[PDB]
Amino acid sequence: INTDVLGKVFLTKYYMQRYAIHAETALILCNAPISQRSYDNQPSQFDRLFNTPLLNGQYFSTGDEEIDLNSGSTGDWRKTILKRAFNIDDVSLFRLLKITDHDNKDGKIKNNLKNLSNLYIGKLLADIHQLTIDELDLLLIAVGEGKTNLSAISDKQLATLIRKLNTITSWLHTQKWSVFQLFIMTSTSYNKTLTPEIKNLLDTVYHGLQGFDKDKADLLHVMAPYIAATLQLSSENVAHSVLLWADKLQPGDGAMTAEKFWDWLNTKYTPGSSEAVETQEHIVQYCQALAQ
Amino acid sequence: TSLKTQQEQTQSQLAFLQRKFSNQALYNWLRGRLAAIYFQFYDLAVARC
Amino acid sequence: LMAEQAYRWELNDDSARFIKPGAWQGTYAGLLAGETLMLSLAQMEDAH
Amino acid sequence: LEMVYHSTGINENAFRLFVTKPEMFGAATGAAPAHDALSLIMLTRFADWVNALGEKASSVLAAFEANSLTAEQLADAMNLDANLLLQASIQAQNHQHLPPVTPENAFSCWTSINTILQWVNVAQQLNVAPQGVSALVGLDYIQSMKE
Amino acid sequence: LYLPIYATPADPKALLSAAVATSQGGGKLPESFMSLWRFPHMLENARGMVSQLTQFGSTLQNIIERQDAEALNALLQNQAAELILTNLSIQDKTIEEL
Amino acid sequence: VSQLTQFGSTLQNIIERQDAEALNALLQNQAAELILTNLSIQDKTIEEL
Repeated sequence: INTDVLGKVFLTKYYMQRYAIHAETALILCNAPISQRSYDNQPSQFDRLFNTPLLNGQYFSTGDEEIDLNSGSTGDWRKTILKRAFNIDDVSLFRLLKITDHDNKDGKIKNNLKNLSNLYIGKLLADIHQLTIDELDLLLIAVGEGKTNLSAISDKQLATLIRKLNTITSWLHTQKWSVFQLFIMTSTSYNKTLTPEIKNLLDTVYHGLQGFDKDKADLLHVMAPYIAATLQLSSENVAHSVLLWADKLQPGDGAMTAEKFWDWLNTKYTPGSSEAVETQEHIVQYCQALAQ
Repeated sequence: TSLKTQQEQTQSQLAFLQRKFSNQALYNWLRGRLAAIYFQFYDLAVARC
Repeated sequence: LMAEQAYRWELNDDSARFIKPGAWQGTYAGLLAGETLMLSLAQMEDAH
Repeated sequence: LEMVYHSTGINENAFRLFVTKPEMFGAATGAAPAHDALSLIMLTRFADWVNALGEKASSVLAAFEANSLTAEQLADAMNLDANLLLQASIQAQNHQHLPPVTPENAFSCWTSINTILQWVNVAQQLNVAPQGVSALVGLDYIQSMKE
Repeated sequence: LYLPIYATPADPKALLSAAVATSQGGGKLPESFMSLWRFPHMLENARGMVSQLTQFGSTLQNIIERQDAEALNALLQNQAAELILTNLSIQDKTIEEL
Repeated sequence: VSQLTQFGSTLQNIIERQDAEALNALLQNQAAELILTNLSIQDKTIEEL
């Protein structure tokens, strides 16, 4: 007993109170490996998690063999053991693997205890917050901490990640918001596909802004009313503020702004016809950003 | 069964609200286009005055 | 456009065109079309 | 044909697409679309899928009318895993469907999309990956066609 | 001796509707024709013609609004007529309860 | 100027219709969301029986 062990007994008492989970589960949440030792006349955590009930008379244990987590690989009985223990399918198993480690170029992973512990940590992160693997990934991306890997992380960083996830989940529950809605509002990648709504926006802006003079008035102020009309806004100045924000953000793979958008519409846009334009995908991304 | 039917009737009426011509989107476009015309016509009117 | 020809004759400004296409939009049943044309005529008279 | 359009509940532009290009809806190539009940049920299913897509439907239909739609975009639309749809499409391509599913029609034609979605529905009913359904359908033990 | 566990059905799924937009190509200006009248007269002419068009556009908007208010009005009565049948079945079966 | 006043009256009519239709659309979303809890209550009344 020392500073280190006494530091996380408080953490496990917190997790067992907050999440009402068992002691061993809270220890897993405390970045602790699954315990092979069985005491108190009870089967061990590893045995309870994987070995029971025995699958086709095969006993699962840590080994030097390599197990594939690729969903389409149709792995051996060990992959089935992992799926049964985690109560997830192959695709979500691969998604959990990608969530846990960003250094795993291929789906194959080592069958040692550390990788299993990392996978269990990732699974329990979603279990405690009443989310499955998909919302866990989308949440971690929406947070911005999804870039960091759970496999190589500090204990204090893991605790901070737990607190951030709990706070955001509580906020979403208070706001009656789905995780997908938050991901959409916080998304940066934009679909580059023309839509009738986007086409109507382009037609209205091109017709309204035709004959515009740069020195006579600000381009953004002139363009705001048509954007408000097309994008279903109550007020014009809301569209003006959104356009200012978009110009500061420079949306899309080709950084788009009001001047560039107006020039593209003036030169390379022909309303009323379906044609392929190299910059058209960037235009679509900018329109999607405005709507977002 | 009656309450489940009412859920469908509320969805059908909501769908009719969004799908009709003279939905929200037509009036938003009408407001924006007319407001732009109104201000442009205002400058000409005051210049004539 | 018939008035456009008259203006481009009474004034030598053959380049100046004021009536613009797209005043009719079939998406919105062509509503406000005449108010766009009326604004175009008001601009044409102001310049004239 | 008005009673058809109104009863089906399909959107106006997808009805236009169905009238103009029955092949996109997987009707027999070079023939006028059928108001047969067999076509009516698939039209209703298409309308239901469009309604399920929600707000994404506007982009999904536009990408479908072009040869543009992909597994990832449709997965984002249905809030499903992209790998799940990709592997369901792979499994559908591997197995002999009629009509056959090939990468250049798997998301271009509505029939291939329906087959992929059926694979996804059966997998999620069984709570297994599409590889699970692929393993299941291999258990043709009461036949002489194959081992 | 074993008391079986009982499953509680989950909350109903929230029905979702899809709302798509329509797009139509813009028009093109016809061929301009040289007139005979001077500009002030051809302008008073055209301005009159245009104001008549605006008047057809306002009548058309009023028609648009009335058509769809009446389609909703007709829809509500079909929903009410269909909702009544289940209430009749409930009341009849309440009689059997008594 | 009288033409401008006429655009102003059309614009006011548009303003009024836009926001009456935004309220009309809002009420159906509230009704759709209110129905779900009633369905849960009715189902759980069945479990009571």
